[PDB]
Amino acid sequence: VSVNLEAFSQAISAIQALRSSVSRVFDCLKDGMRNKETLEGREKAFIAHFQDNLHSVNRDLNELERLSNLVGKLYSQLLQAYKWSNKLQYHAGLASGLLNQQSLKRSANQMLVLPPQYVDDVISRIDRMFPEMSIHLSRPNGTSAMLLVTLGKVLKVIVVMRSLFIDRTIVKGYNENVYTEDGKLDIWSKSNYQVFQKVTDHATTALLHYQLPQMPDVVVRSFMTWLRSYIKLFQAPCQRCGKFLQDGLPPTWRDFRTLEAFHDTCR
Amino acid sequence: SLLRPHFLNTPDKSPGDRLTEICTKITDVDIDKVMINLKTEEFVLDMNTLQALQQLLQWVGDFVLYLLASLPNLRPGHSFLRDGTSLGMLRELMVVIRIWGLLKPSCLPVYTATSDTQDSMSLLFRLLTKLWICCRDEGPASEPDEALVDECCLLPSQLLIPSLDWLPASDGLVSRLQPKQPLRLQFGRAPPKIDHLRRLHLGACPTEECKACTRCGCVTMLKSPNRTTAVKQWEQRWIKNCLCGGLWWRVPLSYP
Ligand SMILES: [Zn+2]
Ligand SMILES: [Zn+2]
Repeated sequence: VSVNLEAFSQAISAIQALRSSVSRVFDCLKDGMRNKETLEGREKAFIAHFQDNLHSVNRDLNELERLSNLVGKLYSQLLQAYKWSNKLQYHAGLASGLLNQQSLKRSANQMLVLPPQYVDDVISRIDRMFPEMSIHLSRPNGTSAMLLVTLGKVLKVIVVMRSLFIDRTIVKGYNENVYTEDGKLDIWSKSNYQVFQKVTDHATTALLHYQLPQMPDVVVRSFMTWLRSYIKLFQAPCQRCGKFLQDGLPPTWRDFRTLEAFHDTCR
Repeated sequence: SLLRPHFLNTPDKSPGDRLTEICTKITDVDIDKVMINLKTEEFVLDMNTLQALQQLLQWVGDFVLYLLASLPNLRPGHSFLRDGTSLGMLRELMVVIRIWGLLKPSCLPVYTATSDTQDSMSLLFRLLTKLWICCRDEGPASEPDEALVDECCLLPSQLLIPSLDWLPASDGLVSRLQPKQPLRLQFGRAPPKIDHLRRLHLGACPTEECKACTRCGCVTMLKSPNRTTAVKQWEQRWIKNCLCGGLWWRVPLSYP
């Protein structure tokens, strides 16, 4: 497992540090006291350097002992290709991140139509991960798919798509009846509580925020990733004021790209 | 000069001359056989100055070892390999070092030996006698035989040849000058640190202040380190001059 890899590389650097620090002790003692103007000042400098070197040796030995407490347990062509594959994969990950952070594309111009089967395959692929979210697709009105995403015992989100691109979302509480009299989805309602109206507003900013132009799978996957973080409503405190309640509201803002809780008044 | 004979046996020869006669007639390769015939109750000191002589005896042993290891190869020792008189002097000092080591073992030079069943002083004395018998011949100029060459090739294996400081650290102008070209100097601009006379290793940046000789360039620290244990027979020779003759001249501290 990877923790053994990290502990072994850690303890490798611990041995190298121990050896170099012992040699540094004996090298600084080889040179002897320097001059340093004031006699009192030169004595102080020599004593301080020797003490620091000894302390560093002790720290390195202690760290090696701590890793010891925590440690657990033609053919060359294949390994060369394996190493070069991992190298290319990591290199490409870094270069792709650096380049798509800073794109120079200004306009798409130079000089939506999808089978519903594809939408069902995509959304079932999202439903297979996140075992606490269940997504139930239905199409009461044409090709525009409507999704009920239940989330723990916490949320019921009604997502109204339009050609495999999220359009509207409505977040209601668990007990709340999301069905009309006839058992269809109540696409147009609100949720009787202050908290879930705030989370509808935050979800509309979430669907306005996660916008790739072309590829919509990253959009729906990232929206569900962000939505999954709301399972710690009523349990997470705000990361600005520490408390749970500002004006009788839990922290309704799970921040994009770092899913942390905030009261929206604490931005 | 230091050995004061406690009683005069075989008079009309001072113990320097008795030692030189005995070391020049006894050509034995062992150090014990030379040391036996030398009246060794005469070679006695008070075991205080005898201990304080440690650094000069260290230079003697280190120079002998450097010279013998330098034999297989123009270097800082090339003249001494063929001078019979200086090798005789080095023999005599090794014999009196052996006697003084038997009186007190702390006066001896130290050699980092790559073996523990070794008598390093006797090894160097064996090689020194075998080199010196080459040159103590009358009208000789005997080139050294191959047995000595391979034995002195084995010396870096058996002991570690340390390093040595060679005195004329040349900053004199006369080597630097040329006819028809004058040096244009500024005042005060001036276009492994040892004390060369008492063989003490100063640090990287030395804390105690120093004199420098104005001709050779040797450095000594200004006041003696231990005023109680000081071999004043050696320190009081160089009060007014260096050994080369030039004057002392106080050097300023670095303060880096
Ligand atoms: Zn807050
Ligand atoms: Zn001089």
